[PDB]
Amino acid sequence: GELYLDCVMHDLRKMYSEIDIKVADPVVTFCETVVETSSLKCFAETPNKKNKITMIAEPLEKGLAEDIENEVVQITWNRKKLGEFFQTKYDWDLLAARSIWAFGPDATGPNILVDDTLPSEVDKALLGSVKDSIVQGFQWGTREGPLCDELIRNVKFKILDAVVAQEPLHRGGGQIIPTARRVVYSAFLMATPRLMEPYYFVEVQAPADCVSAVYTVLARRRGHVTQDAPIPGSPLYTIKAFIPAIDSFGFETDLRTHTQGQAFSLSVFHHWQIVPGDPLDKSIVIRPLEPQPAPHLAREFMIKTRRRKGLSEDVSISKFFDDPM
Amino acid sequence: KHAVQERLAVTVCINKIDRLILELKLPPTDAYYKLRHIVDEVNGLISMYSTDENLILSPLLGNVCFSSSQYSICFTLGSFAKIYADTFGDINYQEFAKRLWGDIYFNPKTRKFTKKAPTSSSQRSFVEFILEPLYKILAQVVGDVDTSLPRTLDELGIHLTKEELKLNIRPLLRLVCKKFFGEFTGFVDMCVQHIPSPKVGAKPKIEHTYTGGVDSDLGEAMSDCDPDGPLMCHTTKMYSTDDGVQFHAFGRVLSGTIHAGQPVKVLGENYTLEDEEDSQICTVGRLWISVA
Amino acid sequence: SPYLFSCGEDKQVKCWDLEYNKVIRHYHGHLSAVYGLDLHPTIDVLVTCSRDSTARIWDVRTKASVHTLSGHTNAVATVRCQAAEPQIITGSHDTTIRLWDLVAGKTRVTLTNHKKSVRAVVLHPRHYTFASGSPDNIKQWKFPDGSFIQNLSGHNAIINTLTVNSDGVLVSGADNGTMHLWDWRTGYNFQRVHAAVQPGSLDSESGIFACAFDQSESRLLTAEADKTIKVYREDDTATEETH
Amino acid sequence: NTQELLDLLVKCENKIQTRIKIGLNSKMPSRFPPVVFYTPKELGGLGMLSMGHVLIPQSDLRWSKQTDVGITHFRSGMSHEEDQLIPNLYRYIQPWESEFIDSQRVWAEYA
Amino acid sequence: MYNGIGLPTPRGSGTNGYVQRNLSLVRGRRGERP
Amino acid sequence: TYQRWQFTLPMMSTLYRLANQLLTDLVDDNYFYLFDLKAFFTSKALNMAIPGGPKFEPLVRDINLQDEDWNEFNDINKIIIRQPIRTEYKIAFPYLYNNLPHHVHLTWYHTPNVVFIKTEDPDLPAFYFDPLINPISHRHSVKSQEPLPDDDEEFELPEFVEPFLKDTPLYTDNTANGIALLWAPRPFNLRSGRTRRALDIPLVKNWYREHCPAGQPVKVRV
RNA sequence: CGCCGCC
RNA sequence: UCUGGUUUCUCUUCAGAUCGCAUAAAUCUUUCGCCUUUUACUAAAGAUUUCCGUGGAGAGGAACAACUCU
Ligand SMILES: [Mg+2]
Repeated sequence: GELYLDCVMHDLRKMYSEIDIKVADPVVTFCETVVETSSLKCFAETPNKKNKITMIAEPLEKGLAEDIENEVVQITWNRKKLGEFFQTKYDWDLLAARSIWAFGPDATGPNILVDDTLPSEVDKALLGSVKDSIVQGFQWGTREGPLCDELIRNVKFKILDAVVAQEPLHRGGGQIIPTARRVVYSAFLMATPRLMEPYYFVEVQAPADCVSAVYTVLARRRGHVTQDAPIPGSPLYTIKAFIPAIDSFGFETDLRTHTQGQAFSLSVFHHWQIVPGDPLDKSIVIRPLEPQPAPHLAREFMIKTRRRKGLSEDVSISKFFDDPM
Repeated sequence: KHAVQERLAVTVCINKIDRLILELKLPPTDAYYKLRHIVDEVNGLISMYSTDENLILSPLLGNVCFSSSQYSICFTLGSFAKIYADTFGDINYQEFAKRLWGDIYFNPKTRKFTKKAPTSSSQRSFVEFILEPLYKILAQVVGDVDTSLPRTLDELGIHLTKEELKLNIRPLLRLVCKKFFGEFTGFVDMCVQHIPSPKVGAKPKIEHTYTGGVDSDLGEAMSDCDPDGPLMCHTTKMYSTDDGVQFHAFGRVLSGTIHAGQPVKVLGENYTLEDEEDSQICTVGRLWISVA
Repeated sequence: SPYLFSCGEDKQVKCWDLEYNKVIRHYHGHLSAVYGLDLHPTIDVLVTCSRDSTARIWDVRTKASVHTLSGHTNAVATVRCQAAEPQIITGSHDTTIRLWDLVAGKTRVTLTNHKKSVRAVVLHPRHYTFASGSPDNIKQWKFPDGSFIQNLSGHNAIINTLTVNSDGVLVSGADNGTMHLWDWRTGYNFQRVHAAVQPGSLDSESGIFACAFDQSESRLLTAEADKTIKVYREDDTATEETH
Repeated sequence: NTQELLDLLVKCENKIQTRIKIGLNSKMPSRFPPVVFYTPKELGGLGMLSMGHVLIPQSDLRWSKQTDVGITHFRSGMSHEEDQLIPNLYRYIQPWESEFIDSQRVWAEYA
Repeated sequence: MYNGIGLPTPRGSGTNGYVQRNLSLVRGRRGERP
Repeated sequence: TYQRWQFTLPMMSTLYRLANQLLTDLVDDNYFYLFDLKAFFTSKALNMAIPGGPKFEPLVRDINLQDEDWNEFNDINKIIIRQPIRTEYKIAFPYLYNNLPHHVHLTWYHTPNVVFIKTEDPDLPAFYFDPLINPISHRHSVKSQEPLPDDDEEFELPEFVEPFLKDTPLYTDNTANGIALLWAPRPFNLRSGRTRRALDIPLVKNWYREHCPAGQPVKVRV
C-alpha cells in the first residue's frame, strides 16, 4: 500500500543506503484477460517446418478462477477426481475433464489447458499431446505477458489439433516451446483481449455528519460505494466501497482532509476488474497529460506501459502472431 | 480468515472496555448486549469456513478474556472468580465461573441461575457480579475522588496512601484497578483453555509448513529436542542490528539444539529441489533469544 | 583541541573550528598587524606576536589577553613557546631576542647579538638548546639563562625560517630562495639547495617563507614566494660523504 | 511569450517605484498612491508607462520544463487590486505580423 | 499551493503572490460545488 | 509561595464550565491531521505549503539539477497520470511521493478517534446517538455452558454472596461531569499541578492552531 | 494561495 | 508501651527533563532581500551566549508546633 511503501522508502534512503534516490510516480501491476472467445483459429511453424498446432482461447468463470487462484484444486490430486470436481462444478464435458495437464502461471494461475474439445484420437504417439515441452513452454510463456508484458489470468487455452515431429530427438522436440508460446497468445490476441486493473476494498469509519464527503471523494475516483452501515456502539459508522488501485493514490489523505480529520479508511487488494476500453484499438488520440475518465483509458493505460520498459506499439495481428502470406 | 486458513488456535482478547463505558457511557445491560453481539459476530465469522464446526468461543469456555490495556485489567471469569474466592468467598470457582453468562441470577432462593427473569427487570449475572461492579470501581474513581472513594477502598480492601492518592485521575485509576485486579491471570487461563502448547498441536503445523517427509522427517519433527533428533529449524524473519549492516535472522526451533558455533546447513527457497544447489554453511556461536 | 588558529595583517586572530570549518573565537586587541602565533603545548593559552611592539598571551576559552608582553622597541617577528622554563621566546626586528616569564609577564633575559634582525627561532624538541635566525650568523643558544652555545656558518641571506628534525638535521630557509641544510650536532652546512621558480615567476622572486617537517619527518615542505609549496624527501644513497 | 521577461518587468518597475519612494523617505502603502506615477506630465506627475499590472501567468511547475502545456493560474503582478486597471503598454503598440501585412497591402495600393 | 504552484520568494519580486485559477479554461467537468 | 495546587472535581468542573468561549471542543489530535507541528516542519523542509498553513522561506536544498538524458529517460509525458499529486500528499508521507527529502520530520497517523457522547440530562448512561442491531429479547444460535439450572444452594455463602458493591450506586451527581472532565483540554484534566506565571499562559493559542473558519476576510486568515 | 509600512 | 513535622525566609552545589505544555534579545560564521556607505534592517541555516523563570539539594532559624503522620 501507500504507508508500507513509504516505510520501505524511508528505510531505503536513510538506513540501508544513504545515497540520494529518485522515485517515480506510483502505478499498479495490472493484468490481462479475454472477454469472449476467439473469432479465428491459430497457426504454427517450427524451424523444421514440421508442426501445425491450431487452437483457440476462451474465458472461464470468475469464481473458479479464484478457486484455482486460491489452491482449491491442487495438482497432487487424482486425475479423475479433479476432473470430477471441475466436471460437477462447471457442468463440463466428461471426456475433456480428465484430459487436462498442469495449469497456467506457477501451475496455479487460471490459464488452464484442456486438450480434448475436438475428438479424442489424433496422434498420441510420442509427444502427441502436451506433456513437458508445451506445459513448461507455456509456463515460460504465460508469466511474460503478450499484449503489454502483463500476465494473462482468467483465460484458458484449449488446443484443437497438433502434430509431433517424426522423431523429436532428431527433429523438433525442443523447438516447439517458443512456437507453443507464440501460438497460445496469438490465439489470445485475436479474441478481443482486455486489461484488468485491481480494485481495493476500502473500509471507512466516519462520523455521520461528514459522510457525504466520502461519497464525493470516492465517486470522483470511480468508486462504487457498496455498504453504508450504521454500527452499534460507535456513533461513527462504516462505509464499504471499491476503488481502482490507480485512483487510490493519496486516498485516505484526501478523505481525511475533506472530513477535517474525522473520517478514516483502510484499503486492501480485491479481485481484478475490466478497465473501460480496449487495448487493440487504433485511430485513438491520447493527449499526453489530461487523464481520461473516458471509455478509452485502457488504450492509454497499455500504451503508457509499452512506452515504458515496454516494446514498440501497433499490436495488430500481422507480424509476430500470424502470417498473411 | 488467514488464521483459520492456517487452522491456528483462534482465541480472542477483546480490549478497550473502559473506552466502551468511560467514553461511550453505556448502561451495563447494553454493554453486555454489545459484548454478546461482538462475540456472536466473531463466532459466526469463524463459522464461515467450517472445518472445525464444534470450535466456537464464549467466555464460559475460557476462550475470550476482556481487558483494558489503558488501565491494565485482565478480566475473565475463570480468573475473576478467583478474586471472588481469595477475599470472602470460599466459592470453589470454575464451576461458578462457567455459570455467569447469558443466564439470570436472582437474590432470594439464594441461587438458581434461571433461563427467565424472576423480577420483570432482572439484570443478568454478568451485569450484576462482574460488569457493573467494574462500573462502580471505575465511575467511583473517576467521578468521586474526594468523597466516597475511601469508602469503596475500605469495602474493596485496598489501602492506598496520601502520596499515591494525590495523582491525576487517569493514573490514579490505572493504579487502583491494578492493585485491585493484580496480575494477568485471565490471559494465561485463556491459554490453558486453548493454544495447544506445542508438541501437542504440532501435527497440523508440521504438516502445513513442511512438504510431507513421512518416515524421514515427520516423526522427528513431531518430537521435541531430547537431543537425539535433527536440527531442522525454521526462520522467517530478519531483524536488523543497531549498526544496520548486520542482519540477525530469526525463527523457531522444532527438533534440535544449537550451542556454540555449529556448522549450519542453510537451506534456501529454491536451493533444494532435492539437494542444495547452494548452502554457504555458517558457523554461529552467539545466538540468543529476544525480548522487546 | 580539534581546531586550528590563524593570524594575519588584518589585525585579526581567529579560531577556525575544524568540525564545522568556521570561525568561532575571533580574538581581538592587537594595535597593528599580526605576524606569528604559537600554542602552548600543555595548557590552553596562545601567544601572538605583532608589528607594533608587543606579544600577547590570549587565554583560549575566554578570548581574553592574559598578558601583553611589552618589552620590545620594534616589530616582533616570531614567537615559539614550550612547557619547560623559560616559557616564551620572542625574536624581534630590533635585533634582539628576549625570553619571557609567562606568569609574571616580565622578561627574564634579553639576548643582544645579531647586528641584523632575528626572524626565526626554533626549539629542538629533544634536549635543550634552541637556535635563532638572522642575516648575520645564525646562532644557537641554551635554555636556562640563555647561553651562547655556537654560531653557525655563512648563510648570508635575510633568512626567514628555521626548522629542526628530531634526528638533528636543521633547515634554514631564506628570502633569496636559498635554503641550507645543517646538522644540529656540529654546525656542518650539509646540502645548500637552491630551487627554481615555476614558469610564471621572474628569476628574482624565489624566497622561502615557511618550512615544516612532517610528523614522520620524512617530508620537508616549504612555502615559498613563488606561490608554491615545495615538498622534499630523503635520498637513499651513501656516497655524498662528509668532508 | 517570454515569461521570464514578464517576471522581470514586474520586478524592475516596482524597483523604480520604490526608488522614487525612498527619495521622499516614504515607502508607505497609501502615502504615495499609484495616481502619482501613472499620471501624464501634461497634468503633472511623473508619467510612466506600465507593464507591471499585467497578471503574469503560470503553468504546472513539474510539467513546465517538459512540454508546452497551455495555461493555468494567473499570478497577480503589481500589488494593486482595487480595480484601477492601469493600461498596459503593449496594447498601444501595433504588433509585428500585423505591421508587415499592413506594409504589403499599403505599398501594393500605393503603386 | 492548492495543488502545485506559486512563488517561493514573495519578498524578492515586487508582487504579493496570490495565483488565481485560470477562469477561461475549456473542458467538460471541473466543479465541486453544484 | 503559591507554587502547587490541588483541587477537587466539583471545584474544577465548575471552572471548566466557566472557561468556555475560549476553549476548544476538539477531543483528540485528529482534527490536526496535516496541521501538526511535524507536518509544518515537513512543509518547511520541502518548500511547499498546506493551504491555510505557514509559508516559510527555502533552506539549503534550494536548486536541483539533472542532465537532459537522465530526467528525459526517467520522466516524459509517459507516466499514467490519473489525478494529480497534490502537495497534501507530499506533506502526508514525504518519501514515495517526493524524491530527495532531507531535514524532514514525519507526522502522526490516526489517533484512535474518540467519540464521547456529550450530556445535557441526568441519568448518566442515557444511551443515545447509538443504534443497536442485536435482536433484543429473542436470540440463541450458540451452545452455552451450564444449560441446566439444577444445582441448588451449596457454595454461595450468604455472608458474601453479594456483589462487590451495593452500598452506593453506579452514578451520582458528580460522575457525569467527572467523566466529561476526563476528556477535557490540557489545564482542566489535571486535578493537581504547579503554578504558572500569568504571562506564561497563552489564551488565544488553540484558536490560531486550527483552520480558519470560511467566510472571513483575507486580513484575518493571513 | 494576497510582498509591502524607516530612524 | 516506645517511635514524632508541614509552611515561610536566606546559602549550597547538581541540572539533562516539553529544566519552561510559551518563548525573548544579542554575538559570531555563511547564503539570501532591500541596498550607496555605515549603524536601524530582511529571513533561512549552522554554534554560541545573555536574559525572564523553573527542578533536586545540603544548612540556619522563625512561623500553633505539639497537633499527631509514623
Ligand atoms: Mg565616508
